[PDB]
Amino acid sequence: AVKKFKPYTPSRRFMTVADFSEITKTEPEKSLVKPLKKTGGRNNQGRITVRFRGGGHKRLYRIIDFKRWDKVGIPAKVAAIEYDPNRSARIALLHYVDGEKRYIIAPDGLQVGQQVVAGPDAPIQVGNALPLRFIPVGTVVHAVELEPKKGAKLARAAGTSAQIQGREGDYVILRLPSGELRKVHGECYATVGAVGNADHKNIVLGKAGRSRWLGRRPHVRGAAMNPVDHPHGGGEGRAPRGRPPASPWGWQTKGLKTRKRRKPSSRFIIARRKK
Amino acid sequence: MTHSMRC
Amino acid sequence: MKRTWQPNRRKRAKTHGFRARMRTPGGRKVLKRRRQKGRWRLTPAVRK
RNA sequence: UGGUUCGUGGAGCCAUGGGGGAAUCUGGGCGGACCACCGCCUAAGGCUAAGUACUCCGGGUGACCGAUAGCGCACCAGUAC
RNA sequence: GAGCUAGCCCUGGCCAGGGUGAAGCUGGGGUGAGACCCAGUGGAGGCCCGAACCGGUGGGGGAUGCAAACCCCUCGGAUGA
RNA sequence: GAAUGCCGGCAUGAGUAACGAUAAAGAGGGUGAGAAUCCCUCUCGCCGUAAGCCCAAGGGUUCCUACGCAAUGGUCGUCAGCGUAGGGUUAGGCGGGACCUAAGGUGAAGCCGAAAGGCGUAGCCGAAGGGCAGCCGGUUAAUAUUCCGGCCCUUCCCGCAGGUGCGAUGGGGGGACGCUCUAGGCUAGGGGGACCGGAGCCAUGGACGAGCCCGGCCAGAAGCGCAGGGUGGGAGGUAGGCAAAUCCGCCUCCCAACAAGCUCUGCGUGGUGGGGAAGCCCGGGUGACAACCCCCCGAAGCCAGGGAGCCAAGAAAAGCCUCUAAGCACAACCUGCGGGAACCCGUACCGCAAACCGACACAGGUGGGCGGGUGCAAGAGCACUCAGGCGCGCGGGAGAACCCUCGCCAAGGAACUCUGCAAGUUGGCCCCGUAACUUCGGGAGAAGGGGUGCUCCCUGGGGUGAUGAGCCCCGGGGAGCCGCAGUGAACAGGCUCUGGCGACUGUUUACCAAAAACACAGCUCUCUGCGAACUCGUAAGAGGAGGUAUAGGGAGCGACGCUUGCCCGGUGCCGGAAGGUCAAGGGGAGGGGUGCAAGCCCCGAACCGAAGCCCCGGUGAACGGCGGCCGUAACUAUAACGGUCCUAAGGUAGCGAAAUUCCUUGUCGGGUAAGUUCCGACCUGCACGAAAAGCGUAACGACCGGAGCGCUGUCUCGGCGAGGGACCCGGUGAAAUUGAACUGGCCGUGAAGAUGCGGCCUACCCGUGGCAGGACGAAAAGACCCCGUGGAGCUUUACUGCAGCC
RNA sequence: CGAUGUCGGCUCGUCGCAUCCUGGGGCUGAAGAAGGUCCCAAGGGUUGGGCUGUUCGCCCAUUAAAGCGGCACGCGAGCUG
RNA sequence: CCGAGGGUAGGGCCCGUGACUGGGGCGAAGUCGUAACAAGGUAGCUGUACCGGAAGGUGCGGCUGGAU
RNA sequence: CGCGGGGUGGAGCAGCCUGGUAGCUCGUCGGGCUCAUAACCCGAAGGUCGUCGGUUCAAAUCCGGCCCCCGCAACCA
Ligand SMILES: [K+]
Ligand SMILES: [Mg+2]
Ligand SMILES: [Mg+2]
Ligand SMILES: [Mg+2]
Ligand SMILES: [Mg+2]
Ligand SMILES: [Mg+2]
Ligand SMILES: [Mg+2]
Ligand SMILES: [Mg+2]
Ligand SMILES: [Mg+2]
Ligand SMILES: [Mg+2]
Ligand SMILES: [Mg+2]
Ligand SMILES: [Mg+2]
Ligand SMILES: [Mg+2]
Ligand SMILES: [Mg+2]
Ligand SMILES: [Mg+2]
Ligand SMILES: [Mg+2]
Ligand SMILES: [Mg+2]
Ligand SMILES: [Mg+2]
Ligand SMILES: [Mg+2]
Ligand SMILES: [Mg+2]
Ligand SMILES: [Mg+2]
Ligand SMILES: [Mg+2]
Ligand SMILES: [Mg+2]
Ligand SMILES: [Mg+2]
Ligand SMILES: [Mg+2]
Ligand SMILES: [Mg+2]
Ligand SMILES: [Mg+2]
Ligand SMILES: [Mg+2]
Ligand SMILES: [Mg+2]
Ligand SMILES: [Mg+2]
Ligand SMILES: [Mg+2]
Ligand SMILES: [Mg+2]
Ligand SMILES: [Mg+2]
Ligand SMILES: [Mg+2]
Ligand SMILES: [Mg+2]
Ligand SMILES: [Mg+2]
Ligand SMILES: [Mg+2]
Ligand SMILES: [Mg+2]
Ligand SMILES: [Mg+2]
Ligand SMILES: [Mg+2]
Ligand SMILES: [Mg+2]
Ligand SMILES: [Mg+2]
Ligand SMILES: [Mg+2]
Ligand SMILES: [Mg+2]
Ligand SMILES: [Mg+2]
Ligand SMILES: [Mg+2]
Ligand SMILES: [Mg+2]
Ligand SMILES: [Mg+2]
Ligand SMILES: [Mg+2]
Ligand SMILES: [Mg+2]
Ligand SMILES: [Mg+2]
Ligand SMILES: [Mg+2]
Ligand SMILES: [Mg+2]
Ligand SMILES: [Mg+2]
Ligand SMILES: [Mg+2]
Ligand SMILES: [Mg+2]
Ligand SMILES: [Mg+2]
Ligand SMILES: [Mg+2]
Ligand SMILES: [Mg+2]
Ligand SMILES: [Mg+2]
Ligand SMILES: [Mg+2]
Ligand SMILES: [Mg+2]
Ligand SMILES: [Mg+2]
Ligand SMILES: [Mg+2]
Ligand SMILES: [Mg+2]
Ligand SMILES: [Mg+2]
Ligand SMILES: [Mg+2]
Ligand SMILES: [Mg+2]
Ligand SMILES: [Mg+2]
Ligand SMILES: [Mg+2]
Ligand SMILES: [Mg+2]
Ligand SMILES: [Mg+2]
Ligand SMILES: [Mg+2]
Ligand SMILES: [Mg+2]
Ligand SMILES: [Mg+2]
Ligand SMILES: [Mg+2]
Ligand SMILES: [Mg+2]
Ligand SMILES: [Mg+2]
Ligand SMILES: [Mg+2]
Ligand SMILES: [Mg+2]
Ligand SMILES: [Mg+2]
Ligand SMILES: [Mg+2]
Ligand SMILES: [Mg+2]
Ligand SMILES: [Mg+2]
Ligand SMILES: [Mg+2]
Ligand SMILES: [Mg+2]
Ligand SMILES: [Mg+2]
Ligand SMILES: [Mg+2]
Ligand SMILES: [Mg+2]
Ligand SMILES: [Mg+2]
Ligand SMILES: [Mg+2]
Ligand SMILES: [Mg+2]
Ligand SMILES: [Mg+2]
Ligand SMILES: [Mg+2]
Ligand SMILES: [Mg+2]
Ligand SMILES: [Mg+2]
Ligand SMILES: [Mg+2]
Ligand SMILES: [Mg+2]
Ligand SMILES: [Mg+2]
Ligand SMILES: [Mg+2]
Ligand SMILES: [Mg+2]
Ligand SMILES: [Mg+2]
Ligand SMILES: [Mg+2]
Ligand SMILES: [Mg+2]
Ligand SMILES: [Mg+2]
Ligand SMILES: [Mg+2]
Ligand SMILES: [Mg+2]
Ligand SMILES: [Mg+2]
Ligand SMILES: [Mg+2]
Ligand SMILES: [Mg+2]
Ligand SMILES: [Mg+2]
Ligand SMILES: [Mg+2]
Ligand SMILES: [Mg+2]
Ligand SMILES: [Mg+2]
Ligand SMILES: [Mg+2]
Ligand SMILES: [Mg+2]
Ligand SMILES: [Mg+2]
Ligand SMILES: [Mg+2]
Ligand SMILES: [Mg+2]
Ligand SMILES: [Mg+2]
Ligand SMILES: [Mg+2]
Ligand SMILES: [Mg+2]
Ligand SMILES: [Mg+2]
Ligand SMILES: [Mg+2]
Ligand SMILES: [Mg+2]
Ligand SMILES: [Mg+2]
Ligand SMILES: [Mg+2]
Ligand SMILES: [Mg+2]
Ligand SMILES: [Mg+2]
Ligand SMILES: [Mg+2]
Ligand SMILES: [Mg+2]
Ligand SMILES: [Mg+2]
Ligand SMILES: [Mg+2]
Ligand SMILES: [Mg+2]
Ligand SMILES: [Mg+2]
Ligand SMILES: [Mg+2]
Ligand SMILES: [Mg+2]
Ligand SMILES: [Mg+2]
Ligand SMILES: [Mg+2]
Ligand SMILES: [Mg+2]
Ligand SMILES: [Mg+2]
Ligand SMILES: [Mg+2]
Ligand SMILES: [Mg+2]
Ligand SMILES: [Mg+2]
Ligand SMILES: [Mg+2]
Ligand SMILES: [Mg+2]
Ligand SMILES: [Mg+2]
Ligand SMILES: [Mg+2]
Ligand SMILES: [Mg+2]
Ligand SMILES: [Mg+2]
Ligand SMILES: [Mg+2]
Ligand SMILES: [Mg+2]
Ligand SMILES: [Mg+2]
Ligand SMILES: [Mg+2]
Ligand SMILES: [Mg+2]
Ligand SMILES: [Mg+2]
Ligand SMILES: [Mg+2]
Ligand SMILES: [Mg+2]
Ligand SMILES: [Mg+2]
Ligand SMILES: [Mg+2]
Ligand SMILES: [Mg+2]
Ligand SMILES: [Mg+2]
Ligand SMILES: [Mg+2]
Ligand SMILES: [Mg+2]
Ligand SMILES: [Mg+2]
Ligand SMILES: [Mg+2]
Ligand SMILES: [Mg+2]
Ligand SMILES: [Mg+2]
Ligand SMILES: [Mg+2]
Ligand SMILES: [Mg+2]
Ligand SMILES: [Mg+2]
Ligand SMILES: [Mg+2]
Ligand SMILES: [Mg+2]
Ligand SMILES: [Mg+2]
Ligand SMILES: [Mg+2]
Ligand SMILES: [Mg+2]
Ligand SMILES: [Mg+2]
Ligand SMILES: [Mg+2]
Ligand SMILES: [Mg+2]
Ligand SMILES: [Mg+2]
Ligand SMILES: [Mg+2]
Ligand SMILES: [Mg+2]
Ligand SMILES: [Mg+2]
Ligand SMILES: [Mg+2]
Ligand SMILES: [Mg+2]
Ligand SMILES: [Mg+2]
Ligand SMILES: [Mg+2]
Ligand SMILES: [Mg+2]
Ligand SMILES: [Mg+2]
Ligand SMILES: [Mg+2]
Ligand SMILES: [Mg+2]
Ligand SMILES: [Mg+2]
Ligand SMILES: [Mg+2]
Ligand SMILES: [Mg+2]
Ligand SMILES: [Mg+2]
Ligand SMILES: [Mg+2]
Ligand SMILES: [Mg+2]
Ligand SMILES: [Mg+2]
Ligand SMILES: [Mg+2]
Ligand SMILES: [Mg+2]
Ligand SMILES: [Mg+2]
Ligand SMILES: [Mg+2]
Ligand SMILES: [Mg+2]
Ligand SMILES: [Mg+2]
Ligand SMILES: [Mg+2]
Ligand SMILES: [Mg+2]
Ligand SMILES: [Mg+2]
Ligand SMILES: [Mg+2]
Ligand SMILES: [Mg+2]
Ligand SMILES: [Mg+2]
Ligand SMILES: [Mg+2]
Ligand SMILES: [Mg+2]
Ligand SMILES: [Mg+2]
Ligand SMILES: [Mg+2]
Ligand SMILES: [Mg+2]
Ligand SMILES: [Mg+2]
Ligand SMILES: [Mg+2]
Ligand SMILES: [Mg+2]
Ligand SMILES: [Mg+2]
Ligand SMILES: [Mg+2]
Ligand SMILES: [Mg+2]
Ligand SMILES: [Mg+2]
Ligand SMILES: [Mg+2]
Ligand SMILES: [Mg+2]
Ligand SMILES: [Mg+2]
Ligand SMILES: [Mg+2]
Ligand SMILES: [Mg+2]
Ligand SMILES: [Mg+2]
Ligand SMILES: [Mg+2]
Ligand SMILES: [Mg+2]
Ligand SMILES: [Mg+2]
Ligand SMILES: [Mg+2]
Ligand SMILES: [Mg+2]
Ligand SMILES: [Mg+2]
Ligand SMILES: [Mg+2]
Ligand SMILES: [Mg+2]
Ligand SMILES: [Mg+2]
Ligand SMILES: [Mg+2]
Ligand SMILES: [Mg+2]
Ligand SMILES: [Mg+2]
Ligand SMILES: [Mg+2]
Ligand SMILES: [Mg+2]
Ligand SMILES: [Mg+2]
Ligand SMILES: [Mg+2]
Ligand SMILES: [Mg+2]
Ligand SMILES: [Mg+2]
Ligand SMILES: [Mg+2]
Ligand SMILES: [Mg+2]
Ligand SMILES: [Mg+2]
Ligand SMILES: [Mg+2]
Ligand SMILES: [Mg+2]
Ligand SMILES: [Mg+2]
Ligand SMILES: [Mg+2]
Ligand SMILES: [Mg+2]
Ligand SMILES: [Mg+2]
Ligand SMILES: [Mg+2]
Ligand SMILES: [Mg+2]
Ligand SMILES: [Mg+2]
Ligand SMILES: [Mg+2]
Ligand SMILES: [Mg+2]
Ligand SMILES: [Mg+2]
């Protein structure tokens, strides 16, 4: 339920903000935060390696439990749902009957006060983590490990999910958020339900300053530059591309495929992405 | 000071 | 207006200092050359 | 591929990054593709004075300079600036 | 060589005073319930006027300058990219 | 003798320009060889959110005192930030270190690289961040939270006493956090007092007064009072906090809970210790046994780690508290008390500037705190002033042109000019009132108008106090008074209509462009399944991202509205196990060299043999492209219609003489007396057109165009006046330039524009103030143009390589 | 080409005469008045505005007339831009 | 004081007129095609939508005022 | 007298390069179908190739001059 504003400035005319209705706790768990070292897109050489980064709001990293096979069988109560600035999803604070506390990505529909549990025997309820083999075909799932014990890699952004399509040998077939059809090993853990905060994609930033808050510096077109800088640079007046449209580094950027040909994972990908 | 231009 | 020389004792010592010079192949050659030339000062003066 | 006078040349020799991979004198390498004959030499361990180069330093000597010259500096100069 | 300048990282600091009056909230009206309307409260905003501060629009002066970019008048921004 | 040669010396310009903010000076006294310039005194002017005061950088003796004046000081100099000498900086509590960590740097382990070296978890370093104990006054020529005085406090060591399971670099808690707004109570600071203390004063018409003038505080331990912050207590279970744990976490139960209790700050009080004005006399003395009290205003500061709201979701580590492990419980630690112990470095002075950065004692630049009073609605704005600080290190005259900065102007009012450039006008506050259009916010301060001072009288609410008075903050009504004029001075929008462009606030060519350019939310295409793609790197390793397709990269377009047509033949990219071509390699038909031979050596056909290319398809918000000639309607004209050639397909909607139109000032209409511009149309669009987007669009703009009103020295058309210069006298004294010069006009001549040649004319010698026609005047070895088998940046289906990718 | 600043305007003039006006004339298809044409004549005079950078030109309102040319397309060590 | 009216400025309604432009009506014998009336030679009509020289065509849904 | 392309039955286009040959669509004329017109069907006619000159045995064709019709260019200032 993205929130609108009345047009009392030119920017408020279009700005929309998330409604924050699912949030129940407005400060994070002190024992679960650590400093997030901002990079400005610079690598250990000090060189910019990702252009146009920097200057966004200060953030604390929240440690997320992307394993959950860590504590098989031990139930936990959902204590709160909190804002996380390091990711699009909301996150859920879990109180294990152990006394241990952890954050997970908050699936859609998860309710404060309910319980969750992980393991081969867990019920098929939103928020529960099982190996992929023990989850029924057709189940919508998120936070999927891509290799056993290596941590949840797939379907983590707000609103996303994968669907279990079928089984074959030691592997289950998943339809990923991109539409790709892929084999993921059956011992890979996954969590029942789709990620929440599915309205995320409808926020209208509304003004340039909003991108600055997120750490996004202004992106300048190659066509606005000079030939020293860019294939599209130069020309008297405005100028079309005048060559196949290219990146700053000269490689083509309209159609040219870029996945490595002889990559071993090709044996495990059934169908490339959709739409 | 811009030089005079006899162009 | 603001000119280019804006003195700073710590900046001076950490940039041109004896220990900055010694840490580096090129900086040692600087010291080696200024000794061969007989410089009274191998390194900039700064009060620290 | 490099080295050699040898820039692919009839291109051997010496060295070797890659592949394959022996033999112990009736063994092996060389004599400019290669073959025969005839010869030369003993690879894949190491050391070795002297004759040779240089001049921060000392001395000796100039059909060398003589303070705008001779070292950047005859003098408190790699200084002042 | 980033003690100038450009960008980023870490840690601090600064922005007189006045103005406009969003959402929400409360109450009243409204309806089957509503939407909604009215008033009060409220204090939002790359909102308004304007110093500091940051700029450098137009003109004039200066032109072996006070100055290798300055001065006067005027002008832009001033809770924000 | 020449090289715009090199080094040095010395000329010319020239007693010329200038002497560095137009805040400003005058006199008397003194000193001295010498005084506009040093010292003292009186008068005058300037700053006063500073041009005053206090920190931090940076500077490095410039500080204070005695003696000096060659040089430095834009003049002078007896003076000085100058020369010589002597003196001067005092800390357990201030700042930094023997404490902590941030980015970052370094780096046992480890990883990588021909060498040099590059990485790298821990750890170490690293501060203007965390943490940590001193306040007031006095004293020196010069230091002072440092010395002294008064009152306070911290750690370490040892001892005594009491208490306790003591004990850590390990576990845990805490430290610990944003932005805007903000409550209560205080302090800082300030205003008034008919009260308290004070040297005095009565002037010139009046006043001996509730007169004038001056001052009326600061620091303080425990205790207490006020205001706040922090904090649940007990018990049972326990598998989590990488050992242990009574701590912490989770669960349960009981009690306490707009409290309390405990604890910690701030403020007040407080033993006591200080301070203490005007004026007068000589920094000191006095005043003075100084008084030290009431009322009001009141923070952005304090209580604080306070409250609320919001989204962009807001450091770490140590100190500290708690838990326990080895251990040790003769120890050890906690509390109280006593005695002892407590190191290193800085401290002078300048510090918006003559001591820092700008070659200068340079109108520039330089971070933090304090920054008083009155009035103007407010304020750090503006005017004047306090404290304090200055008059800017050349002066004296004169009162030309001309220049700069400024004031006024008859009648006219944009006629000025590329242009209302510039300058007028308008100008704050209160009230009245306010259009098209609109995205319903706005447009809006639209426009346009009225009010504004002072006096008396009546009166409303808020704060303080008491519910009153007094104080204080906002008012309301009536009656009057004065001037040309009441935001009476200073600070403070000219307005409107209509087009182009860009939605908007932003950004830019430091130092000739601020814009229509860039960016921007937003739209689309495309790549990327995660050891992602992509980027930097030889690599290791990084960034991407401690992210995961609602995500990340690349590209174009650029809010929003209504839309974005046709062509896939060429190029690109995408798909296509067939076919064609295809390198090394495989294969070895068949030859060759040599040898007596066994053999050794060489060449070598078919055939098998990747990517790429060919070939077959797809694909436009991929690169791109979107026709010609001829004829035809019952007036004419023009062609809805037809014919034919060509193409991959022949430009759709919308727009159009345009930021695009050559012919062009197209034609018609509007506006004007008159309009190459402007606005509205038309369409034979040289040469618009749909994301290098097309057509519109409220609001926005120091953008560019056209018009009108207001008002003006812009102009007809100039005049007068002010000051700073120019000018004259005293002081100091440059510059570019310069073959030498005894350097006139005309008409000719000359390498074609003559002071210098010819002929003629004219002309006594030398300056001063002015003007710029000439000396093809100065400056800069033309930046345009060409030339050089000169250079550099940039491009590509130029050539040839290389990285990278297959 | 070791630099002769290049359009227009403004200011300031000065000159030529192939004369725009004013003065004097001859011829006229000159009745008068007003013209046409040519001759002599350079003394003086030759306006203000709208458009455009404009020179030029067109237009408005006047006038005795609204002349044409040279002076480095006169004049940037005089200004503008 | 009020006050005819005059002046300034800004709005509202109505009439007239305007380069150009939109469609409408009418007009003895113009050009193009043939959409409808017969199953009108694709049943017609219809609201909407998109397209096309033109009538019209096509999509979706509806009506019989459709035939055999 | 800057550069390029074009001129052939009535219209619009082949033929030129590579000399000996004029071709295609439409139009026109005669006939047929139909009550009639169009469509359709069957036949036919019409171009000495812009002009002049040359080369050749022979010129639409190859070469040169002229005429006409389009199209492009015109920069440094
Ligand atoms: K040029
Ligand atoms: Mg909105
Ligand atoms: Mg709205
Ligand atoms: Mg939520
Ligand atoms: Mg922590
Ligand atoms: Mg690093
Ligand atoms: Mg990048
Ligand atoms: Mg970046
Ligand atoms: Mg994310
Ligand atoms: Mg979130
Ligand atoms: Mg797997
Ligand atoms: Mg979006
Ligand atoms: Mg952010
Ligand atoms: Mg973006
Ligand atoms: Mg961009
Ligand atoms: Mg560009
Ligand atoms: Mg550019
Ligand atoms: Mg570059
Ligand atoms: Mg390039
Ligand atoms: Mg380009
Ligand atoms: Mg360009
Ligand atoms: Mg262009
Ligand atoms: Mg460009
Ligand atoms: Mg364009
Ligand atoms: Mg394009
Ligand atoms: Mg192109
Ligand atoms: Mg390309
Ligand atoms: Mg995998
Ligand atoms: Mg895929
Ligand atoms: Mg600067
Ligand atoms: Mg600055
Ligand atoms: Mg600096
Ligand atoms: Mg320093
Ligand atoms: Mg420092
Ligand atoms: Mg530094
Ligand atoms: Mg360094
Ligand atoms: Mg150093
Ligand atoms: Mg080395
Ligand atoms: Mg020495
Ligand atoms: Mg050095
Ligand atoms: Mg060699
Ligand atoms: Mg060889
Ligand atoms: Mg080898
Ligand atoms: Mg042998
Ligand atoms: Mg052998
Ligand atoms: Mg050998
Ligand atoms: Mg041999
Ligand atoms: Mg031998
Ligand atoms: Mg041997
Ligand atoms: Mg020997
Ligand atoms: Mg000799
Ligand atoms: Mg000699
Ligand atoms: Mg000498
Ligand atoms: Mg000599
Ligand atoms: Mg020597
Ligand atoms: Mg020398
Ligand atoms: Mg010497
Ligand atoms: Mg010396
Ligand atoms: Mg810097
Ligand atoms: Mg720095
Ligand atoms: Mg501000
Ligand atoms: Mg209100
Ligand atoms: Mg509401
Ligand atoms: Mg509320
Ligand atoms: Mg603002
Ligand atoms: Mg305002
Ligand atoms: Mg101006
Ligand atoms: Mg200058
Ligand atoms: Mg200035
Ligand atoms: Mg000003
Ligand atoms: Mg403000
Ligand atoms: Mg403002
Ligand atoms: Mg903010
Ligand atoms: Mg000579
Ligand atoms: Mg010279
Ligand atoms: Mg020379
Ligand atoms: Mg010289
Ligand atoms: Mg000398
Ligand atoms: Mg000299
Ligand atoms: Mg000299
Ligand atoms: Mg002389
Ligand atoms: Mg002289
Ligand atoms: Mg002179
Ligand atoms: Mg001068
Ligand atoms: Mg001067
Ligand atoms: Mg001044
Ligand atoms: Mg005096
Ligand atoms: Mg004196
Ligand atoms: Mg004197
Ligand atoms: Mg004095
Ligand atoms: Mg006096
Ligand atoms: Mg110094
Ligand atoms: Mg002296
Ligand atoms: Mg002396
Ligand atoms: Mg001097
Ligand atoms: Mg000076
Ligand atoms: Mg003396
Ligand atoms: Mg001292
Ligand atoms: Mg002390
Ligand atoms: Mg110690
Ligand atoms: Mg390396
Ligand atoms: Mg360090
Ligand atoms: Mg510190
Ligand atoms: Mg301390
Ligand atoms: Mg104290
Ligand atoms: Mg003190
Ligand atoms: Mg916290
Ligand atoms: Mg935190
Ligand atoms: Mg902090
Ligand atoms: Mg915020
Ligand atoms: Mg106090
Ligand atoms: Mg007050
Ligand atoms: Mg336990
Ligand atoms: Mg359990
Ligand atoms: Mg505190
Ligand atoms: Mg006293
Ligand atoms: Mg006494
Ligand atoms: Mg503040
Ligand atoms: Mg606080
Ligand atoms: Mg850390
Ligand atoms: Mg014991
Ligand atoms: Mg204890
Ligand atoms: Mg020590
Ligand atoms: Mg010390
Ligand atoms: Mg001190
Ligand atoms: Mg300043
Ligand atoms: Mg300051
Ligand atoms: Mg000073
Ligand atoms: Mg400098
Ligand atoms: Mg001075
Ligand atoms: Mg200064
Ligand atoms: Mg005061
Ligand atoms: Mg005010
Ligand atoms: Mg003065
Ligand atoms: Mg001053
Ligand atoms: Mg005079
Ligand atoms: Mg002035
Ligand atoms: Mg004046
Ligand atoms: Mg007057
Ligand atoms: Mg006047
Ligand atoms: Mg007027
Ligand atoms: Mg007027
Ligand atoms: Mg202009
Ligand atoms: Mg005013
Ligand atoms: Mg209007
Ligand atoms: Mg309105
Ligand atoms: Mg309007
Ligand atoms: Mg409008
Ligand atoms: Mg509205
Ligand atoms: Mg009144
Ligand atoms: Mg008065
Ligand atoms: Mg204003
Ligand atoms: Mg803009
Ligand atoms: Mg722009
Ligand atoms: Mg636009
Ligand atoms: Mg727009
Ligand atoms: Mg702004
Ligand atoms: Mg610039
Ligand atoms: Mg520039
Ligand atoms: Mg520059
Ligand atoms: Mg420069
Ligand atoms: Mg400028
Ligand atoms: Mg520009
Ligand atoms: Mg601007
Ligand atoms: Mg730009
Ligand atoms: Mg924009
Ligand atoms: Mg290497
Ligand atoms: Mg990162
Ligand atoms: Mg990371
Ligand atoms: Mg858009
Ligand atoms: Mg843009
Ligand atoms: Mg935009
Ligand atoms: Mg609209
Ligand atoms: Mg195509
Ligand atoms: Mg195709
Ligand atoms: Mg294609
Ligand atoms: Mg192949
Ligand atoms: Mg093209
Ligand atoms: Mg094409
Ligand atoms: Mg079409
Ligand atoms: Mg269309
Ligand atoms: Mg047009
Ligand atoms: Mg026109
Ligand atoms: Mg247009
Ligand atoms: Mg055009
Ligand atoms: Mg035109
Ligand atoms: Mg034109
Ligand atoms: Mg016209
Ligand atoms: Mg008209
Ligand atoms: Mg036309
Ligand atoms: Mg608009
Ligand atoms: Mg608009
Ligand atoms: Mg703007
Ligand atoms: Mg602008
Ligand atoms: Mg106007
Ligand atoms: Mg004047
Ligand atoms: Mg004067
Ligand atoms: Mg005289
Ligand atoms: Mg003199
Ligand atoms: Mg002197
Ligand atoms: Mg001579
Ligand atoms: Mg002479
Ligand atoms: Mg002379
Ligand atoms: Mg003469
Ligand atoms: Mg000649
Ligand atoms: Mg001549
Ligand atoms: Mg002559
Ligand atoms: Mg002469
Ligand atoms: Mg001569
Ligand atoms: Mg002579
Ligand atoms: Mg002669
Ligand atoms: Mg002569
Ligand atoms: Mg003569
Ligand atoms: Mg004469
Ligand atoms: Mg003179
Ligand atoms: Mg004179
Ligand atoms: Mg003179
Ligand atoms: Mg002259
Ligand atoms: Mg001259
Ligand atoms: Mg010359
Ligand atoms: Mg000249
Ligand atoms: Mg120059
Ligand atoms: Mg040269
Ligand atoms: Mg030259
Ligand atoms: Mg030059
Ligand atoms: Mg040339
Ligand atoms: Mg060549
Ligand atoms: Mg040549
Ligand atoms: Mg060349
Ligand atoms: Mg080159
Ligand atoms: Mg690539
Ligand atoms: Mg020249
Ligand atoms: Mg010269
Ligand atoms: Mg020159
Ligand atoms: Mg004029
Ligand atoms: Mg005359
Ligand atoms: Mg004109
Ligand atoms: Mg001309
Ligand atoms: Mg013209
Ligand atoms: Mg007449
Ligand atoms: Mg003329
Ligand atoms: Mg001419
Ligand atoms: Mg000319
Ligand atoms: Mg001129
Ligand atoms: Mg000039
Ligand atoms: Mg000129
Ligand atoms: Mg000149
Ligand atoms: Mg001149
Ligand atoms: Mg001249
Ligand atoms: Mg009347
Ligand atoms: Mg039909
Ligand atoms: Mg029909
Ligand atoms: Mg039909
Ligand atoms: Mg039908
Ligand atoms: Mg159709
Ligand atoms: Mg010719
Ligand atoms: Mg042909
Ligand atoms: Mg033929
Ligand atoms: Mg034919
Ligand atoms: Mg023939
Ligand atoms: Mg050209």
